[PDB]
Amino acid sequence: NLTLNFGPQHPAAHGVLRLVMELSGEMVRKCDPHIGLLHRGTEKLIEYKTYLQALPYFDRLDYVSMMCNEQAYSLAVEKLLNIQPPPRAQWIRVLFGEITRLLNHIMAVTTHALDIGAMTPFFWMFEEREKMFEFYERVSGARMHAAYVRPGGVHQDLPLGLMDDIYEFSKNFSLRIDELEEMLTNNRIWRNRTVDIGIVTAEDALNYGFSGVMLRGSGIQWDLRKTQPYDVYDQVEFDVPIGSRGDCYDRYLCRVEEMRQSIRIISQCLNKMPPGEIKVDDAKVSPPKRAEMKTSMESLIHHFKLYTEGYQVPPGATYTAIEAPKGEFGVYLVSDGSSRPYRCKIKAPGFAHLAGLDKMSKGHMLADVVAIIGTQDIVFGEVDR
Amino acid sequence: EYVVAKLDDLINWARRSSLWPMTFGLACCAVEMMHMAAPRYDMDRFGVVFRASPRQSDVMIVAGTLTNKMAPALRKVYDQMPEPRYVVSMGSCANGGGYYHYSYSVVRGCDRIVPVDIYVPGCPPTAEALLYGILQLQKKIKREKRLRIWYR
Amino acid sequence: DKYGNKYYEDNKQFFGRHRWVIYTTEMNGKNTFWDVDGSMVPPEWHRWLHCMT
Amino acid sequence: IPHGKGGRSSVSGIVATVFGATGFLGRYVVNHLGRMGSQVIVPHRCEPYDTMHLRPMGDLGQIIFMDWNGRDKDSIRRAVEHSSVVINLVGREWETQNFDFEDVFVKIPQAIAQVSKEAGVEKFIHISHLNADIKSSSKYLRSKAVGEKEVRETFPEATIIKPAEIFGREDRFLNYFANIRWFGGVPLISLGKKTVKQPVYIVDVTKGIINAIKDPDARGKTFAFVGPSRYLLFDLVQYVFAVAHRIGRLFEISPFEPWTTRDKVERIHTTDKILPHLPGLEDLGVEATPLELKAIEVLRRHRTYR
Amino acid sequence: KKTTGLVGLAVCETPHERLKILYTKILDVLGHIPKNAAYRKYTEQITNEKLSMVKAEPDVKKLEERLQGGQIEEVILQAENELSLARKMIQWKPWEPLVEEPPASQWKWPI
Amino acid sequence: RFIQWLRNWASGRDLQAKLQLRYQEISKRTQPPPKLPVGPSHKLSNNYYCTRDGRREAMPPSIVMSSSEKKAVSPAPPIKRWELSQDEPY
Amino acid sequence: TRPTVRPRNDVAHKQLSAFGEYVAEILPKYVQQVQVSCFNELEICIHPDGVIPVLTFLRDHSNAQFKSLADLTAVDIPTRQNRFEIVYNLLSLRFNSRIRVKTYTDELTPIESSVPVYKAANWYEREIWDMFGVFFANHPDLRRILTDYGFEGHPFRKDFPLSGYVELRYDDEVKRVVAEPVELAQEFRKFDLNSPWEAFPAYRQPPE
Amino acid sequence: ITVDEKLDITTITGVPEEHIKTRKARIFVPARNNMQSGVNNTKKWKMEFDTRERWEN
Amino acid sequence: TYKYVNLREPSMDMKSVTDRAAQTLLWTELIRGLGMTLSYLFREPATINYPFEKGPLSPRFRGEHALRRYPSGEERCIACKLCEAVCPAQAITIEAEPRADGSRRTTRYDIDMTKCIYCGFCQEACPVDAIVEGPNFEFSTETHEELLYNKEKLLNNGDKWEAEIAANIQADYLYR
Amino acid sequence: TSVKPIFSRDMNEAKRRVRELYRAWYREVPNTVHLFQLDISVKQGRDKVREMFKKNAHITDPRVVDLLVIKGKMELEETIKVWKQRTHVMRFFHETEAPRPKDFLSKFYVGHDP
Amino acid sequence: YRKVRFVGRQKEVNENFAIDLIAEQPVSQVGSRVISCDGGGGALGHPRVYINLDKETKTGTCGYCGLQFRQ
Ligand SMILES: NC(=O)c1ccc[n+]([C@@H]2O[C@H](COP(=O)([O-])OP(=O)(O)OC[C@H]3O[C@@H](n4cnc5c(N)ncnc54)[C@H](OP(=O)(O)O)[C@@H]3O)[C@@H](O)[C@H]2O)c1
Ligand code: SF4
Ligand code: SF4
Ligand code: SF4
Ligand SMILES: [Zn+2]
Repeated sequence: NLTLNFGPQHPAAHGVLRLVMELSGEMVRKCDPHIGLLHRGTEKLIEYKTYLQALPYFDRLDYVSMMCNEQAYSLAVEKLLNIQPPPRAQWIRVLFGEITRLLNHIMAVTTHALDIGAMTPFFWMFEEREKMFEFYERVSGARMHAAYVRPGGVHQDLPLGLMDDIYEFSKNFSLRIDELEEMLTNNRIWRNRTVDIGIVTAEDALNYGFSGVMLRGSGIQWDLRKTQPYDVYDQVEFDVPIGSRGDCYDRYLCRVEEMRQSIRIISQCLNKMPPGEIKVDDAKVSPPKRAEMKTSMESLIHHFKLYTEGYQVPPGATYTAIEAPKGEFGVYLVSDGSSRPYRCKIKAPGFAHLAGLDKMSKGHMLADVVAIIGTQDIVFGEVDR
Repeated sequence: EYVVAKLDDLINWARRSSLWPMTFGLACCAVEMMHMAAPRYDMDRFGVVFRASPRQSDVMIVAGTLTNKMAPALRKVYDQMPEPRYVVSMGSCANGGGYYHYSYSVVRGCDRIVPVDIYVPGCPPTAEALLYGILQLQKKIKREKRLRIWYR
Repeated sequence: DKYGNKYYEDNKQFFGRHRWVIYTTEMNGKNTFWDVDGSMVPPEWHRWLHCMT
Repeated sequence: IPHGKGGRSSVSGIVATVFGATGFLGRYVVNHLGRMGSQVIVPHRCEPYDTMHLRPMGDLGQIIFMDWNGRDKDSIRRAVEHSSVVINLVGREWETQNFDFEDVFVKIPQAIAQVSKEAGVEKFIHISHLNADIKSSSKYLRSKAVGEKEVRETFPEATIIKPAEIFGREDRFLNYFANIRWFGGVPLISLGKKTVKQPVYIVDVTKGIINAIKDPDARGKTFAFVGPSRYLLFDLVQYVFAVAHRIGRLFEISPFEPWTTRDKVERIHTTDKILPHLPGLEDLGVEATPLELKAIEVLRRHRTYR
Repeated sequence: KKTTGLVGLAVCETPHERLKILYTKILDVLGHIPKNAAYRKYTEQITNEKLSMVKAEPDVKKLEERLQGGQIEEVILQAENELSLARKMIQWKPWEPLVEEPPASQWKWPI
Repeated sequence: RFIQWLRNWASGRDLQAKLQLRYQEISKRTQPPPKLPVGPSHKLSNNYYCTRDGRREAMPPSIVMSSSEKKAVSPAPPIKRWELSQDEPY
Repeated sequence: TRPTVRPRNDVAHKQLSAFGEYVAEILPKYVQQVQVSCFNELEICIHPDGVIPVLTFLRDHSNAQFKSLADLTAVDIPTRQNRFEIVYNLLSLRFNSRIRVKTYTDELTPIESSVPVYKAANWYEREIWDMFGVFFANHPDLRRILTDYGFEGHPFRKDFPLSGYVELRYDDEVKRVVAEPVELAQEFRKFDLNSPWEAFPAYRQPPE
Repeated sequence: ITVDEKLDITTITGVPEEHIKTRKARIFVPARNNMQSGVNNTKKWKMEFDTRERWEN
Repeated sequence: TYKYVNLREPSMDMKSVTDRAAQTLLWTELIRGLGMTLSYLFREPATINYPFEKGPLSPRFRGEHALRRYPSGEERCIACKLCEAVCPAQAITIEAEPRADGSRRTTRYDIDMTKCIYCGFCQEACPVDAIVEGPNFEFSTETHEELLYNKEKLLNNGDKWEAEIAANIQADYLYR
Repeated sequence: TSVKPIFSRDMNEAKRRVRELYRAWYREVPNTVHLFQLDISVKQGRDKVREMFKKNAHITDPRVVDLLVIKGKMELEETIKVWKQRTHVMRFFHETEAPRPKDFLSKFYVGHDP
Repeated sequence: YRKVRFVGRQKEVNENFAIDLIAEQPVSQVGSRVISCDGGGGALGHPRVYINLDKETKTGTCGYCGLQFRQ
């Protein structure tokens, strides 16, 4: 049998993920991919840093999420430190935490529609995506990778503006999602390109430990978005999509309705924000203000020491996970009792979502296999967990 | 000679007028180059076409972070390029490997393997200084082919 | 400002392409017209040409 | 003064200067000099792109590039004013259409037997050839021995090195064979009389320099390079077609980089196994390389498997 | 209905007695275990709690209430595996006491 | 104009939701200088340490470890089901 | 006490004190310590003889579904006289409850793997072999994932230093990309950060 | 069960390269940086290996 | 809650099949839809002519490093080492010394612009507000040997401009 | 030792296993040397195979040798197939590395006793 | 020794120096006991610090302030 390794080929998509194919003439029936192109030494590296200093290495763990990562870290730290965050701060973590889902669910369709080979829905949506990075630069520090969420809540307040901008932005977005509905849904060939492909629906679709979509849209109703709270996140109203059967085209149609939920939540979140503060007030965790660290005596000693070493975290293990826009996000943060943490093991999606490519692939073509991968939305560097 | 040296103001102009780059998407510096492909700072048709097969390349681009499991595969593609080539690496993890720099399994530099000509700094260079690096590269081509065999 | 690079402000019907600049000739000893890297602006227009104010 | 391991990023005391260093010989020598770590100062002639493949041998700050002609003086003086040792390997084959080609082996080793020597250098080493004799053969082979004596007036102690014919990867003599895909493969010249010379292997060449660069006491005591075992036969030309199973030129092509139906064809068929009283390679040890093991590497033709 | 909600199963076929066999299928195997472990004390407790509400009342939809599983065909799978669970309780012996106590200082966290 | 309605016969007719915000009615600038309220018990005479004890919470309580008609209590009450979001569930 | 302090609750602290109690009651063969976290988490310390059946008991029930294997990790602890610590984390789907399984081991002593019990441990179980050398029993395919092909270190333990020994470089000596002993341009300056005076009263050690 | 009780002093090797026999470790107590008087940094034994040359780059 | 998408049984009668028969046979689909949504070509191309035109930014944008000083030159840096201890890549290296006047200053001052990961914490750690991430992306030299910035780049680079820097701090210091 | 072994019991299921895969390496050394298209002599490969087995012969304890068996067998998984692209097999030979001195007078002129 | 690395590289060096630029300041005077130094402006520059000026009429530039302060 021919043993071609169609992978390292820089054939668009993402020139990585080099695997083997022991194809039985035309059908595959055996797929054993290799990973480890970026191992980077991540989990060993954090063992020498402090809590505030290690924080951007959670940010660079995806390619896409900037505020959904570091959402799974501060909320994994504030439980250890007996802190609730202040109420103005929680309305921003839901706002940017429900704006990164309008970055994955744009990239999760176009990049899938580029491996397939369509050109024009790649350029028709990233030109609208530019209207959104101006937000990131205006609020935090940079284009994408922002050390913005801290353990002491939000870093700083978003400036004057950004409320007649987001309302200006979000009132003209549903026309753009009505474009791709005409581009892909009512079309037949793309429907014929993906129906009854990847029919994985049994209880081994959950014994493989999958997280969401490539879950509930295939069947079993469950999510971490209204059975487990984060912040002020249950006080808004929305629904969660479910597809019919257990193929890719009934996990594709989650993502059209999923983007039709984030517009509602943003248009529901803006009406409910109170004026208030930014940081936690007790200042053993938050740094004091700049106009304060130049006047009093108490401000500097709880400033100058708070950057030489970090916080004082109590011992005892902990664990949590939140909704990453492609899955769960496990962090088993072992604390020791000093400024420097102990072991920090992460669970990212793709461990389950790509080990189950063995079950999902066989009985099918070779041209099916590239169409499988862009449905799970697998990003490397994120499989470094 | 005024006759012969007039000719390389076409040929050394023609190679800096049509560059067909390869991109190695490995890490977060890949994503920002896609926004350069997105038609705000529209990368196409300013002299340079989009993606292309690995055979027909002139300017290879290493972006992101190199691991020791990719150090053989980089050199083999680097051999298959034709002769008037150039290497330009964006991203602060291609100039010393950013941080991750003291890790046990990251290539220190992306310079101890391939010879690279233009160094753009930064976690993501914002697709704003990177067209500036490319216009630096066409500015670097002031070389000559005549008055090389005409001298020696 | 300043030399011959009259920064044209357009008719307020664009953004990203309303405040375009003109490079003409030999800012600090360069060539005539066919080599401009775009770094030749004085470090005061970075407040304005980048649309920061 | 030295420090620590000389694996990479060390100091090792020495500061050399290698001219030429763009051909087959001068590149591969420096690729050892950036491994132990030193201030390697390599000035090139007229080629910014032709040294691009050279740089990833010295780590960082160890190499440096300068420009020089050679018929000018200070360009060969400004660079060499801060060093310790200096070797030279400059030269080539056939006369240029613009140059003079005689004094290039006479005044150009003298141009760096200038104030260069007076500046305070030591262990200056030039290259020779085993077959460069004062006899009336050839136009290129002789007029190399003229530089062996007329420039030997300057630098009274040098240890000028004398190599035999070399074989490596991209030389000219061994690649003169099997580049002869033609309507007839003739040896030189249909006779098995004098073939062959002593093909020393290229690792032994670069190993002889680095032992001599702080030997010590190797100045004046000139050295010769032993070849393989032992003389060689006519079988070499048959050995080519048996196992083979029968850089700044121009933009299109160079008009004249020929096979040169002139005194090129005789400069190799003049063997001259010379005097064995030179010490010259085994004492500058250790260099011992056969031919039958390194022959698989350089030869490359259409079969590639069997 | 023709689709059972949770995709991957089929309504196959009859409620109210496919269950009623499988509870009683367990209870006969339940008597085989020697009674010193409290595994019997709670498992026979909930099956008699279940089967009393199972047997035998209309409708299918009423049997969904007061029996907290998924749909009724999936409630089979709630106890399908439990039959495979209790028969391996004879094979290994959890009713035996503790074995291999740890060496007297191990589960102390701060080093 | 005649090139206008050909865009209005093709793919509906929008005319207002352009792909550029480069025109007017994009928010240009904002004038005023900001000042931040300092609210959460930053003041004095009641706001006072040993009341705000944001840290120093005790160990995890050990339950019965080595060295009765129970109702077989579940870890939690089971998940009651969902509604169907009466907008267009089909 | 105030705002900006996490409001704890007692309902989940009650049932998780209730549920996990009769777990040790019905298998007093493998369970050696159970503890309740002060923020609604549970640990069931298990000697690894019962590595398969206790999972197999939590594999299925009518009062405990627990069929969502989320997290297999591995934590080393030197100065314990049995170093390593395999820790699971599993999820009840129908009940919204988290519980972890802490099973210690040592290096050379193997562990009966969870291959028939769960099929999400296909790539997780191999990872501990590549990073520590903990040879699990009877796995159908043990291989090398997330490391390079020539390592001998199992790096995620503590004796492996920050850099390796294998700083890689290229030469044009023939064609090869050859290994070499490791050489840095900078020390990785190691600080000293542990302030004295014991900020924590509750976790005070036995004073000996 | 296959208990097979036996006895050997466990010396493991092959995982480093050569620095078993080359170096010598040191076990000691860190004792009171005497710019101040906090005694929390007692109670824990530490280690540190041999120190070798530091040159100038 | 729920929603059941792509869950709709077909019509299956006499007349509505003619809407599904004219679809496949004569292609009233795929042209009315997909030939009109592409054209849609008459819109204005939103492209920035980069060497002439430039895009928007923010007043808090990061970039090139620089050092500030007081009115008439004082070296605002006080060498309190705090930017060093929070740099995640340890790109800072500072050796200080008592200068002969008496007040302490710096001798070596380094930013590994290769290693620099741009966490910007140096800008938010200096008490006397010395180091500032200056907003100019002008870069891209040709060697690795050049981007290691010594001190006499940075004071010079902090003095190629100041009015660019001094207006952005003065418009943003009230927030932070 | 209150610990169960891996495969062997005591030294005799062990020492027959290290002999076992030695033949699998021994027919592999001529098999790969024309496959990976590298050029040394084949007897050097057979010397380096027995080089590796003989060095670790100072073990008097089971399940460590058995631990090396799992290490020794996993080497063949990449080896029989093509998973080491012309570098990892060349990594066995410290070829371009400078020689260690290993002599007392030779160490004394260079180095601060490394 | 090091003088070879910049040949044809022109040695881009600083021009002004703050080694001694305090000394050209008009050293301030008050005739009081203790003075604030929020020099450079409020909420920027060096923090508030109080200096005794009784003894060889000076303060000592406050370290932070840098400007020569006296009476
Ligand atoms: N050991 C042997 O068997 C053997 C055989 C044949 C020849 N040689 C001689 O020994 C040396 C080996 O050279 P090679 O094998 O490496 O080939 P090569 O290409 O001739 O290298 C020698 C260098 O000298 C340079 N050169 C020639 N003329 C020059 C001039 N007027 N000014 C400055 N540079 C000049 C050449 O090109 P650039 O100008 O671009 O630098 C070249 O880079 C040469 O001197 C050669 O004549 C030795
Ligand atoms: S640090 Fe830079 S190169 Fe590395 S992933 Fe982030 S943006 Fe890309
Ligand atoms: S920014 Fe602060 S820490 Fe850094 S050199 Fe200046 S005064 Fe010192
Ligand atoms: S700019 Fe970034 S990397 Fe550099 S010192 Fe500041 S925080 Fe560290
Ligand atoms: Zn002052």
